[PDB]
Amino acid sequence: HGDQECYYQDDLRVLSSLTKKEHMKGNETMLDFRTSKFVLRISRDSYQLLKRHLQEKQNNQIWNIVQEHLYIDIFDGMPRSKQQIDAMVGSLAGEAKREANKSKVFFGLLKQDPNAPPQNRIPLPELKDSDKLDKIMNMKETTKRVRLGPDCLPSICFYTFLNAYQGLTAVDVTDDSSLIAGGFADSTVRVWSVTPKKLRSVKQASDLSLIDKESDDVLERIMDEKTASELKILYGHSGPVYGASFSPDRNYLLSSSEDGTVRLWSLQTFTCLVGYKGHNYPVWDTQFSPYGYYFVSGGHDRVARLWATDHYQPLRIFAGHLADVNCTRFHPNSNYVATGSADRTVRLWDVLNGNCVRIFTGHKGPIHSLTFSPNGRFLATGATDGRVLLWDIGHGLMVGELKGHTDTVCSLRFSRDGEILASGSMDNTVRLWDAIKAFEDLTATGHINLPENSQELLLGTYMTKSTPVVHLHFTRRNLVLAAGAYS
Amino acid sequence: TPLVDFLMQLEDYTPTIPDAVTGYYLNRAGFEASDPRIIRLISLAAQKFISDIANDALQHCKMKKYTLTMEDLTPALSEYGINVKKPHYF
Amino acid sequence: PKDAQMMAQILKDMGITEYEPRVINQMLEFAFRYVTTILDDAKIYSSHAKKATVDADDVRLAIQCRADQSFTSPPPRDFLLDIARQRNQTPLPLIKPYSGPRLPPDRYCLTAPNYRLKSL
Amino acid sequence: SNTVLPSESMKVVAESMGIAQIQEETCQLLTDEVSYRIKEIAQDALKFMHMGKRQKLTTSDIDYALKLKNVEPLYGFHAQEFIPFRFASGGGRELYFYEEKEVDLSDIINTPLPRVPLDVCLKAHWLSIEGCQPAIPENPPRLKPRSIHELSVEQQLYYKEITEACVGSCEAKRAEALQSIATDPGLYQMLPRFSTFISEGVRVNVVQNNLALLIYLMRMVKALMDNPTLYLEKYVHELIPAVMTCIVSRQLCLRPDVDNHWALRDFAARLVAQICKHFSTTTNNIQSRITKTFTKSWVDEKTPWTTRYGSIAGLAELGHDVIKTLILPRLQQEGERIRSVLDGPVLSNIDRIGADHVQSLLLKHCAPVLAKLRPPPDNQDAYRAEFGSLGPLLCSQVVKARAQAALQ
Amino acid sequence: DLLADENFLMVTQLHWEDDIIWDGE
Amino acid sequence: NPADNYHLARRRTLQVVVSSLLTEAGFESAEKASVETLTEMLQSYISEIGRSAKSYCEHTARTQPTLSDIVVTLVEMGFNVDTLPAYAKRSQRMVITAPPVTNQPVTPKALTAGQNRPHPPHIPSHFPEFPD
Repeated sequence: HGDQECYYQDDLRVLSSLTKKEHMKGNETMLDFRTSKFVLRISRDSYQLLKRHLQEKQNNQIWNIVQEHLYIDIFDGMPRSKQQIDAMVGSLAGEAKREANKSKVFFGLLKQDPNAPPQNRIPLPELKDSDKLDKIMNMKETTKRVRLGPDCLPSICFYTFLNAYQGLTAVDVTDDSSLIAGGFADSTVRVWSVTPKKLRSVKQASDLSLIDKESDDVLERIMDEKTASELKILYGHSGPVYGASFSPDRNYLLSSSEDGTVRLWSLQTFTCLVGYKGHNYPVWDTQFSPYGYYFVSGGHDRVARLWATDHYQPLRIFAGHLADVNCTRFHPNSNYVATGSADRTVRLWDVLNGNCVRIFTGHKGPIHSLTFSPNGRFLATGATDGRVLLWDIGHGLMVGELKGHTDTVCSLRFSRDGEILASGSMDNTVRLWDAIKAFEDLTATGHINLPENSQELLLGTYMTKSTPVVHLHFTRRNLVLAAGAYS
Repeated sequence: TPLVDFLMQLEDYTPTIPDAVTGYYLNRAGFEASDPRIIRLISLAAQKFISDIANDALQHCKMKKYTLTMEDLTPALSEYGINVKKPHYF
Repeated sequence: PKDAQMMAQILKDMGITEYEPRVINQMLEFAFRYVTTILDDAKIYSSHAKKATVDADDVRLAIQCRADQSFTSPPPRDFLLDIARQRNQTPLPLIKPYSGPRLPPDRYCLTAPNYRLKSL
Repeated sequence: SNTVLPSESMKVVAESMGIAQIQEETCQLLTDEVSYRIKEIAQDALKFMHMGKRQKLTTSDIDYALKLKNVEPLYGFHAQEFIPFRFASGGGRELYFYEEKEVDLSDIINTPLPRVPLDVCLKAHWLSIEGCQPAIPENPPRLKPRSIHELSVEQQLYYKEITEACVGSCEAKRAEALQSIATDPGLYQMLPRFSTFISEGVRVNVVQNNLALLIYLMRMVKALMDNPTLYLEKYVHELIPAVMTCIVSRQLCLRPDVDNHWALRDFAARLVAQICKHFSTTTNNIQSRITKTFTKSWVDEKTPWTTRYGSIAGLAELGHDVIKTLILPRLQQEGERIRSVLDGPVLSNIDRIGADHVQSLLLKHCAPVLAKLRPPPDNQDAYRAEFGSLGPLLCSQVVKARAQAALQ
Repeated sequence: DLLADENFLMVTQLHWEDDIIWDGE
Repeated sequence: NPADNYHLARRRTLQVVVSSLLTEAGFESAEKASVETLTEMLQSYISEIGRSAKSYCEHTARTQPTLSDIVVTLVEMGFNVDTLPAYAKRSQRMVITAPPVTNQPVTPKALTAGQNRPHPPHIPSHFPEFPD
């Protein structure tokens, strides 16, 4: 165990505890490691030296262990360097096959784009005129939004939680910077209004019905002014609330917690509506679809479920990870779900057929932050090793690597244009990366020989006063919002 | 119905546990303070449970007072089916 | 203490420099609770097979029973992949926006008239 | 390595339960099973610490790691029927190694209730303004060319506004300027100009004894000292002789009207001087130097009584032991000075006022010396051995102090 | 040890009373 | 430290409550480990009617629990609820003061006078002002 790589140190100490058989018979991660095959992508120039040392009967037993427990995926090309092999390894069942990363992925945005899926592929929700009125005032925000770039660096407005003696475990901001949710360790969700407009809830069914009725200003009329606060506390989880997700229509808060339930809170009545009980185990994350009907929740039971807010049971179960599904993120077209996990793999899942279409390995710790490019062509992932790895989706080559952060990178977001990726970690820093110079260059070998472009891609570091950056948000006028409990 | 007639007499009668402390541990579990008389029944039901144990540990202290020990709590909770543990590690 | 100073070396061998104020103490309470129940089961097994002194085989029988009765670990990978392919075969349903509010059945939902007692 | 719990602790547990005569292989079988379950849970509690984004931990990760492994969280009692205490935890047991093992229900009631904080909120600030991090408190830290001053014009304008506010034309302006001095992080590299403005000011402000000008400058010194960012002991060689003169100087303005403020000005000066002797301390340079100047101010015969009162105050506020050693062999001289002011019909001068203030201050300091290291007895006429200055009234003050101690 | 930085800080090398004019000519 | 005073203001109020209840026909100067045992069974008991009466009402599609959800919760813990009006009817009850809040001045935060600078058009007016 001493002549192993330094990024396997947390993997070997779980093995030092395992000494008995019955200790391993209830681990369920080393039980799935013993039955799977390590993929072990090697070149044909190095495999000829390996097979000329194993096909002979002088060794004849380590060759029997190799062809029983190890896959070997051979590529025809140059043997990789040591600092390139170090960039793409670190996962159990590591360095997956290229035959998994060759499926056709519709990574384009909806409305021509040949990489875009049809509108009737996934049965999404409908839209009305009011929705075309939203995009008219959205492009007024895009005007004041400046092509951030490497010159016009954005201003960061940190929304710190000051007292927070119940531990803040989950933050979400709406797409327009109007609400901020907080999931806390005292089993509460707390919605804050950040615009000068107090949170109002319709008092009742016996009370909301006796108003409006073709009044034209229907939304204003039903809103109760007797209930108007700058803060609404939501009770009902029996455990620390780990996920928090707004819906794009600014109703329908989502929250998941240790008690194994996902909860759908209304933001018009400020009560709980549904409790989705599919996990018996802590649901570590949840997120609504960017169109607002489906939502994905990943938990301790090593699956991610796809729900629809209409069924008490899920629609898709994404069950290929070997450890906890830490993160669950939807694609911008919502046909694909990326699930990072604690077995150091990121996996894209097609919503049709529930199939894993991409497997991204190369992280050394459990993945805690996931984010898609607004193009839909790229995916940034962060983990406990402080590495932000930028993956292609049509190719799946993990082309860039950003290694500025020290501790666990717990929040990533790209800009609204895509010009800057913002990274927030437990180092109390908000680093900004050039997300245009990172993808400028973008196979038959499975790698691109990625450089050490981290120093060139860094634009700023922005140390925070004793405050871990839990969330990162981009205003539609390209202003960075961040929210961490002050410790 | 006696227990409905009992709870309707709890606008007065501040109990032994405050409602700022009983309501704190109820808010920790999702129970929110809709009715303050509802808190006072839960504060009374939690008093009566602790009082019934301290009244039965006194009978196990008269045979062997005016002092509550762990060897008095041990047979008092044994009829409740609760095995109390000595510290033994300090 | 004797057994509490070894507990601070099990944590320091796992690299835990700073954890909880009493984590060395609370883990010891769990360890004492875990050993006592297994020893109590082992003595019952010794009585069950009838012997002068408790032996290792009885402790092993207690260990296997304790793990089976309690530790349920998460479900295994061959069980998760079978319920996935049984669920992922069903196609996604279509949705009509004005047909009804988009929610699961009201009995399943936590939307009831939600009564309370009259103050009198 | 693989560290397990010791087996000689497992035999103690077994024989204290009724299971005697256990073999070593039977006992080693217990300590590798339970040391795995501690390692299995601490690796599993690590999941909740990394997903709780804290590293530090809050008594509770092991409660969820136990519930995850289908074992009940509570420690110290195990319910075989499982129904009153399911997988909900009880928060552990607040127990210690160095505890008393003896507790009183009455004692817990006697202890004062602690304070509960305001609920968590959401404040916003700025990490970066177009690339630059601001220094707000929410953030951590042959014709040649002409030279430039090392201050910016925003910094120079800030210095002008803060100094023109600190001369106290308006009180709210002063108070903000004093708080601005007390917590500006970038107030270094402007500090020579502030120290020079203080020092130069007091010296041309005692030419005419302008009390406010001095009370404002002493408050500026106090606001300079409690700022944690700036490095002060490069400038304390200008700061200390300014406070020294404030305390040991005569008042060119009429003494009677602003004597209470003059005593307050000396009180502000003594407080800063005692804080100055508390900080910045190296061997035998600062505290002993001001102690020697205070004692030769006291010892000198036929002093100005303003200087006498100020030096008396400065000597008095030096702490516990200093009055325990420096305010003992001198009571007779103090009494003789009081008797001289008393004798004779001229009270127009300031000598009588100075004498009354000095005697009152000396008598109060004697009271803790009497209280701290003596037992009360013969409070009627024994003080006549100390010239009979405060006598029975001093005894009454000591009795009031004893009553306050009884109330405490 | 006499070359320690503190020895040279002007709090330990300057007489405050001496510096003040104290109405002396 | 106001961080641990969030928990210790209410747990050391429950220590005065047990110290005031132990005087009701009980013992004197109890053992220390026997008090932290019994107040751990008390916190675990309030937290179990919290989780189970919420579960019984939400099973019936409601969000806040009535009386009929607790008299089924206490039955499933084996309580014999009918003896509770007599346990309140006694006069043994005593009055314990509510714990003090950490902050008395509510919201005294007034920052400091030094307004300078405006906002660029990509920052709305509701964000904090640019500093001095």
